[PDB]
Amino acid sequence: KEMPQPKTFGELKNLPLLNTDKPVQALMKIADELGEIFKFEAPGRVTRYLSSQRLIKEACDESRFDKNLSQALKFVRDFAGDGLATSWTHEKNWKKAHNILLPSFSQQAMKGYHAMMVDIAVQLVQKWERLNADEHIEVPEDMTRLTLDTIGLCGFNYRFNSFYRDQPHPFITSMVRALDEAMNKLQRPAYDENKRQFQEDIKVMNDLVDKIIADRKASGEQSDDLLTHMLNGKDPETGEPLDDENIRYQIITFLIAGHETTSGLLSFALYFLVKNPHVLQKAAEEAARVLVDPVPSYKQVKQLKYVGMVLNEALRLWPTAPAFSLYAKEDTVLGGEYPLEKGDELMVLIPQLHRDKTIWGDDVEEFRPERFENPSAIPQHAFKPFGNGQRACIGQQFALHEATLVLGMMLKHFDFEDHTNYELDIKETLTLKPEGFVVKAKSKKIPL
Amino acid sequence: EMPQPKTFGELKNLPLLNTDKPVQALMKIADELGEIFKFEAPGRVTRYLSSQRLIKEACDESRFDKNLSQALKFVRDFAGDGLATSWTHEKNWKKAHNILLPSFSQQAMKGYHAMMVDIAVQLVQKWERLNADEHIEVPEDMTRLTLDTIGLCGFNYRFNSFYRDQPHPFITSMVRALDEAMNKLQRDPAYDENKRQFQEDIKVMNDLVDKIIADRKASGEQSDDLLTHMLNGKDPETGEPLDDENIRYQIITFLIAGHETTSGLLSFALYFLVKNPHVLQKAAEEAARVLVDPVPSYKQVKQLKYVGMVLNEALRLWPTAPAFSLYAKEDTVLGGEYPLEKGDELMVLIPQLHRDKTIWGDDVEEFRPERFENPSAIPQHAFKPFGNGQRACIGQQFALHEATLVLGMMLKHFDFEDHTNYELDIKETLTLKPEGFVVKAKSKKIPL
Ligand code: HEM
Ligand code: HEM
Repeated sequence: KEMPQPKTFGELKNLPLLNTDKPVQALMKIADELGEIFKFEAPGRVTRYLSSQRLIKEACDESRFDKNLSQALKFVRDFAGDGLATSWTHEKNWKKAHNILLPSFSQQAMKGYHAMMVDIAVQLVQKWERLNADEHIEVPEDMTRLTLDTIGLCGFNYRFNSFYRDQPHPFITSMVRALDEAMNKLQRPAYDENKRQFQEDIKVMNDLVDKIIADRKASGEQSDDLLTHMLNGKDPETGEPLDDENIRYQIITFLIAGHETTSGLLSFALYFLVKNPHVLQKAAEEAARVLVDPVPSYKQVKQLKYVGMVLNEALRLWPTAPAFSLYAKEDTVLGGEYPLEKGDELMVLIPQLHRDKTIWGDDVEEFRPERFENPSAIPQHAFKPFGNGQRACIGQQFALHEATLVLGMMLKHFDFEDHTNYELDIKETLTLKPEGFVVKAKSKKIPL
Repeated sequence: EMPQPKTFGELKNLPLLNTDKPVQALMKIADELGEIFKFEAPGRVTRYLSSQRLIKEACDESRFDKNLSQALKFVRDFAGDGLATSWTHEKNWKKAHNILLPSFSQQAMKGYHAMMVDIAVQLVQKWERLNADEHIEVPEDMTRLTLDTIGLCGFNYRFNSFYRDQPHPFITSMVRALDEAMNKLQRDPAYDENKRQFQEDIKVMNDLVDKIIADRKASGEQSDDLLTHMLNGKDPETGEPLDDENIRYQIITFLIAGHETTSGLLSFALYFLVKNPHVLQKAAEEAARVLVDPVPSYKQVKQLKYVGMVLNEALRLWPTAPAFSLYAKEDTVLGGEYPLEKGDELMVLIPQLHRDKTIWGDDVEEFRPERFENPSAIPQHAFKPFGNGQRACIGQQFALHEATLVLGMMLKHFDFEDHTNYELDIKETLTLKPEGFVVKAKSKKIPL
């Protein structure tokens, strides 16, 4: 009835608790102490962090709760606009882009993106084949090169050529710095350079994306990318297409929402695999049995069943988009004891949800991909790495196809060594990643 | 060049349908021949469609319109120009369609809810009153439920099927009329007894329905049933009401189109639940959490999300109205390789469509309600248990609200045992049902 709350700081209430370098991990420790729900107050803001499947299964009732833009998403909106991830459900452009973009993100549409994904994945494999002895791999750095390039190619047929670079393409530098400024605004006349740099980074992103859209319309060429689908698609409901400004925001959104979540997933999966050599061996055995051709086919990726469980278990422990926000559509009572008023906000703390011992058992911290043999045995709403309902991740099939393809090829082509006995250190941006995770790869000498 | 199954001399393909399980026979042929095969008989040519690729074109209403299959033409002899057995271009179709659409909407189910509960409570009470190690004949009791529910919701008439071993004479004549209609497909001076009985059964249906209509008009009483709506409704287009003869045909149509499709759905769903105990446990948890009152409310039924998923996945594997028919409005080319002339007929083999691995993946034979967790993931025209377009099932919301309500109460009030390890055996009439499916129910002793 009375809702737990962590320690306060006078007038600032709970807010200084998030003035820390690892706020998600800080919130998980608070959840460890306070339980399934706690109130978090700041000046002009109240939200409630949910950690149990019991309460989150109610929060996922779309007749009772809708997606809220967290403060993070509101700051990302300044450059993602009314793209899918930073628009309200009630904004006309959300349902429009949702209806238009859903068929180009289907499992069936991944057949058409597969060749481009293979293109970047082969570049990653070739980079590792070309390392000299006792050189090593910087895992999140290379995974981020892979996912950024893959989304650039599948999104708007543009090659960032990240594997030809130390310093990323200017668009990426601006995007990364823009996200950083957005995240720095949370824990926040000396900011004049930050704002000037922020407007400057927005213009870099807008200019490049608007140019490619204009170039594509001028040329009239048709590609197998999201940009072509968006130039030609019409919303069945309104009968309208997306305008060029929103198409730009969707492209920027794909790059923001997709690249770091997906690269963090690959990075966490490889980390858990090298820390669990029996699991790695099982995944590598599947990769060798299934990937019989020099280039994986779309059909073979779907056959990487255990690799898929590996990725789901990595998403269980470290969901790389670690929270989402909801608001009550009407007055309602949560869990039979917490009354909420219309508009009241909730935060779903996904990594805590995925450690609910009433759901997963006492070994919640162990990496066991076998937990995902049967999705029917998993209770409703216990596993939410891609969000919920009509506001769930539209790029889920994309991300899992990319991650399964790349992890499969990595496991086919290399043995991995945790040569530093790497100590897990999770860096927090808007996503989570194992900072400083490094491995050595010894090639199995299998040609491409 | 179009594939075709084996022939029988002058009879061509027709004897292939001289079997007790013709839908399942056609599914096996589709397994061998692929997405389309020609089926020839004396004076008849049709083509059976099984792939989403081709059916999504057949469902283009600018190119194809609903055709009356030979089954529907035989049903028309007692369903008249009711909605299901009338051509789109017949005045009475659009007329009745316009009048009846508002009384079948989701909003209209609020008015039928009390009557549906009345019969559902009778079903629960019957099972609460079984003795130990007595058992349930599932499709038999489901059919008692759906017939009585349609009788009460349709024209405020109580068949009182739960007070009977031998059904009300109207039901006996109706079932025998449908049996004669289906037996005519597979079909001599010896058939003289058959038509005399058919005409007797037609008269039985007409007399009872005409009497109830006449009684209601004489009384002037108003009920929450479809009959009241039809005596008072006026088509906005023609400004006309339905006449008494057509009102009769609609009532007969609701009983034909609704009762065994819906009871087969309930029966198949319970079969899959007892065969998939993890699914049953998840559905039973939702039912216990949602149905907190002794009588389910309309709002609570809408909250049975996973029960709805169970029903959709049961409809995916065994769509109980297993086909519908179309004709080309003009000369057209199907799939880029099959030219069709004006008037050419197509049959949509729904159970095959629902097994199209290009849409659903390789696990098409597994019962996994989680496929329907997010309705956004289903491609267009991949899932068509209720037909297509303006000729789709008008009773879809009725059927799903009834099935959700009843299954929810069944799962709330009883644990179920597959005490015979029942082996699926699908009986085919105009619809599909699991013949001989029996269970034991152990009450949870929750009062009504
Ligand atoms: C492992 C990788 C990924 C994870 C964990 C992930 C996670 C999520 C989550 C949790 C949400 C819901 C956020 C909210 O409710 O506020 C979301 C939404 C979204 N994601 Fe992903 N994502 C991943 C990959 C991708 C990719 C590759 C793309 C694009 C190609 C993408 C595009 C989107 C979009 C557009 C939305 C908003 C959809 C809408 O609201 O209509 N994501 N994602
Ligand atoms: C699970 C249960 C049901 C299923 C699977 C089902 C399926 C279908 C299908 C596939 C059609 C299209 C047939 C064609 O195109 O030739 C149809 C039409 C129709 N159904 Fe249903 N049905 C169900 C329940 C009901 C109920 C409960 C009612 C009445 C209360 C009903 C009344 C009708 C009517 C009137 C039509 C013809 C509509 C028109 O053409 O204007 N059905 N149904």
